[PDB]
Amino acid sequence: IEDEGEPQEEISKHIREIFGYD
Amino acid sequence: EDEGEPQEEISKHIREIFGYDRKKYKDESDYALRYMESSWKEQQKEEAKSLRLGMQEDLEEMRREEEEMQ
Amino acid sequence: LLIRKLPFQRLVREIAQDFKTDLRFQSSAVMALQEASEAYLVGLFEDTNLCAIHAKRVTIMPKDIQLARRIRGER
Amino acid sequence: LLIRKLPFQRLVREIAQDFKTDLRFQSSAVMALQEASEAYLVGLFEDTNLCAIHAKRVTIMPKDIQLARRIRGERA
Amino acid sequence: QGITKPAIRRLARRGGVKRISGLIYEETRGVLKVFLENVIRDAVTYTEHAKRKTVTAMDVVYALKRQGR
Amino acid sequence: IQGITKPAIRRLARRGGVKRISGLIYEETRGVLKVFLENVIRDAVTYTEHAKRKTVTAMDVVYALKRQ
Repeated sequence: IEDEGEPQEEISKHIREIFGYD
Repeated sequence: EDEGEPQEEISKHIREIFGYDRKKYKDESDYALRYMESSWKEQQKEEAKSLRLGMQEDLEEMRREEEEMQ
Repeated sequence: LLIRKLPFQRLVREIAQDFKTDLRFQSSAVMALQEASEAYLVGLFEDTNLCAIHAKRVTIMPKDIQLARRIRGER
Repeated sequence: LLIRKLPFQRLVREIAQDFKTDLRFQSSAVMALQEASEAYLVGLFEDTNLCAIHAKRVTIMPKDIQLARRIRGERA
Repeated sequence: QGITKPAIRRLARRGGVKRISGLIYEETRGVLKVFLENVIRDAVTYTEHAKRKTVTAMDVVYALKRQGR
Repeated sequence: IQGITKPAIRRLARRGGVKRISGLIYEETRGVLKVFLENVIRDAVTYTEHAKRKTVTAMDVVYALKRQ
């Protein structure tokens, strides 16, 4: 299956998400 | 040496979660029964003022800005 | 205490059945929900009214409730 | 990021020193800190501003901030 | 409908409000519905994931651990 | 100390949507920014002392964040 994707190595995207942020 | 009294502790906790209180519960006049809703003219006069004030507030601040700039 | 116990339960039963098919709930459990729901709306109005007055107003409106919620995070 | 990197590190450092005296921080751990602080402050300002709006105003006052904090749960 | 109109008044005056618009009554109901939706849903999950027969106070009380206010 | 420059603030505020700023927002924003850190590290440390670890990783911040 080609149904698993691939990364970028940034964890910050989670913090952006903890508060909601563009 | 160490002790308490009542037996309904699963509720008096729930209230504690939200900060609810026993105290203002004996003075229950009917105000709430009947004097508590506002005439649609009254609501619209209130926004009228809410509005006026907001703008004045905004402007005095801009003026303040001038003073601060110099 | 301050909602009538009856129609509240009617509201409770309904929402369980509205998704969980024939899930049962205890008595002392709804006497906990109501006691909570009451206590909350109160909490909420405390805040609703803050925005009321924040706006330089008196009579509270939906805008006031809704904002209050939007700040707390809620749908 | 949007706060300057150096002047942020120093602040974290002063507080960190305060509790505890022995104290050491990882490099990405401080990075993570900054990226939070901004996210939060933007989070905060969007709320703050919409209490400015609620007041039918444009300029934001501390009173707006303060409200947005009381309503969430932030002390003081 | 969902709740006793005058109840939501008394609930408000406890909140400390002295004046409301007619529009409030509906809005309040809505807000409760979704409150209730949210908590009972989470009370259920407390009773299932403890294999327990069906819901009780402490399911609720646990489900309420979601609130500073 | 408080080297959180005023135009740093404006960048964020505006990122928030803010369109005009009272002059006192600076001191205020500063005050809160401190408090946020003051007790997000306070609570991160504790996630690192409780692994008897030397220094604090990002990961233990993310943990101290989620409490907030």
